[PDB]
Order: sequence, then structure tokens, then C-alpha cells
Amino acid sequence: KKGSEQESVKEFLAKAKEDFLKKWENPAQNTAHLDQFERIKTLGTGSFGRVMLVKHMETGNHYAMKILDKQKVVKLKQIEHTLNEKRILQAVNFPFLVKLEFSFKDNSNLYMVMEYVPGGEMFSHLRRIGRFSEPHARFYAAQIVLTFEYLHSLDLIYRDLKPENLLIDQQGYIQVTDFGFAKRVKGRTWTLCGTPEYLAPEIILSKGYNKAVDWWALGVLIYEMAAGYPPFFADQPIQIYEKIVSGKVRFPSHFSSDLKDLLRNLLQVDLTKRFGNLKNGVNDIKNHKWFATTDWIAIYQRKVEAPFIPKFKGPGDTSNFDDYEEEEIRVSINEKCGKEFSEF
Amino acid sequence: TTYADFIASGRTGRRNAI
Ligand SMILES: c1nc(N2CCC3(CCCNC3)CC2)c2nc[nH]c2n1
Repeated sequence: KKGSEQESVKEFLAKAKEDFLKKWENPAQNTAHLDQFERIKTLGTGSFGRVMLVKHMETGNHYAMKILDKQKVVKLKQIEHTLNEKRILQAVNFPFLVKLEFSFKDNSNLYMVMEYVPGGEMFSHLRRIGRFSEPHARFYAAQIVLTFEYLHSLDLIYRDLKPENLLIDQQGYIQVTDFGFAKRVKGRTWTLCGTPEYLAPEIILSKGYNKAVDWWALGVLIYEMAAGYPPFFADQPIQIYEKIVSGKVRFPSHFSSDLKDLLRNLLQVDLTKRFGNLKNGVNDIKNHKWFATTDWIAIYQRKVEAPFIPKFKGPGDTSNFDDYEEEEIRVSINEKCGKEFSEF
Repeated sequence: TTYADFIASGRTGRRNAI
């Protein structure tokens, strides 16, 4: 069970935690200004606001800029979640986590300037193709496993895993982009947050929960990638919650024996039995039969040939993204919610 | 089929967080 490989992982994670804590305790703040970027096109939207493709004039580099309206964040009671999002993203460093390059704020908005991931959302490719073959889903799943091992070792819980929040880079690798619900917490937490299809039973049942919710969400992701549909779906969220808590899951007939076995252990209502939550931690997942062909080091090093490479017309191309309604940014002459977002 | 039921559902588009 315990080997030199696990010892090298432990050592790598200890140094990664040293790097994280320095940035966590002393966050980067006010590293650019809105006027340093040319706003091109909206890549996505949320209740949070919008993410736009931008060009940094000084370098000619393209970036994705998230714009959050401070008044809307306050009305939606997302102040603490927004402060968590930026404090965490500026402090993390892993090959499958999008990099935050700059952050700043003005009278009206908060801004996060991140690397632009041009391949589009996994959601877009998954819905268009229908489903991914088991080796295709395994390649993406392996990246999430490593990412969660890294995040959890830093006492971070992710809480928003889904194809809509995973982007495909130029090399066909995953970039986790959405940290709106990420939280640094040592004990248990209670916030009702996430997406209906991805919620662990303990979240629905209003129990104190922990990082085991991310392992249940990985089970949902793997199922959705391999089936083309989620394990729990219905027209209304209440019907989805009834299915999640029931203790019943059905697998397509094309799912391999190893895939169903892994999913039964991830989509496990019983926390004393859920993979990722046992004495052996992440190793119950990494060493599962479905992952036998996975070379964890080669994935981390990005040496594995991706099963799918997105089409790239050139720099600034957004063909891999849907079109969204555009709206001009308005900066008030009066500072809004200054005290609430002082640390941003 | 389960796929046809999923495709005919109102939850095949981008899903909002709760
Ligand atoms: C391209 N697009 C991004 N978007 C923000 C995330 C989003 C929109 C909000 C929900 N999750 C997917 C797609 C667009 C990026 N966020 C960071 N880098 C990005 N590169």
C-alpha cells in the first residue's frame, strides 16, 4: 500500500503548502487597472456577472477577465464567497488550475484577469459529441483526481465541479476555472451551495459536510462524461434531490465492470464507505482497476497525448465558445460597497 | 431510452448553481 511514490507525493505537497500559505497570508492586490485592457467579447456569464476575452495592451497577451458588480454580490449575499474566490485563486499553483494574472477593483466592480483557455467548456464538447469513450473520460478524470488531491491537502474544498466549469486548453488538458464556492476550512462546513445534479446527499440533508462532497461530485462527473447524461436527472431540482438521497443509481449497459465499481464507491451515500474519504484517502481512487492504465506522473507532467485537441484559428479566436449578449461597463462616480470588499 | 429522456428534459443546457 505505502510506497516510495506516495512518499514523493507527500514531499511535493508539503512544499506546495509552503508556497500556498505565503500567498494565502499575504494576498496580491491591485495589480492592474481596467484601462490596461481592451474588452473584446463575452465568453460566459453568471449571477456573479460576466467573463470577457480581453487584450492586455502592454504585452499583446489575451486574457479572460471576470467582472463582478459589487452591489449584485452584496444583494446575493456572496461577499464572503467572492473574497474566498480571489484569495484562494491568487494563492494556488497546479497544472490544471487556471492562473490568476491580475486583480483590481473600481467604484462599481471587482475584476479578476486570468489566463484565457481557448478550447471552450467541456460542457460544449460533451453535449455536442453525446458522450466520451471510457479512455477519453479517464484522461479528464485523472486530472480532477490530482487537482482535488492538491486542493484538499491545502484544506480547500472546491464545491462546484461540473463540465460547465472545466475548460479545454490548446493541448487538450483541463483547466478548472470557477472558484466561486471554494473555501479554506479545517472542520466541517454547512453552506447549501453547488449545482443540483452534483450535490452530495449530506449537502441536501443539511448536515455539516467536508471534502468528501468533492469525491461524490467526481463520481457524478465521471458518470456524466461516460454516459452523456447525469446519474440523477429530472425536470425540477426537488425531483433530482429525491433521486440523490434514495440510495439508487443505474448504469448504462456499455459501462465497463471497473467503471461501475469505481462509481459505486464514489456515489456512496455512506461516508464510512465513500472512496476518497477512507483511511487510504485518494489512494483508494488512484489504485482502482479503472485507473490501472493511468500513469499519474505522466498526466501531471502533461506528457500524455490528449484524446481531443480543440480547433484553434489563431490568438483571440473564440469559436469554441457560444455567443452572449454584450453590455457596456459603467463605472459609477461614487464608490460602492467599499468596506465589504476592502481586502479584494 | 434514458438518453432520449435526458435530451427531451429541460436540463440539457448550462446549469445554474443553487
Ligand atoms: C476562458 N473562458 C473562461 N470563462 C469563465 C468561466 C466560464 C463561464 C462561467 C461558468 N464556467 C465557465 C466560461 C468562460 C475563463 N476563466 C478563466 N479563464 C478562462 N478562459
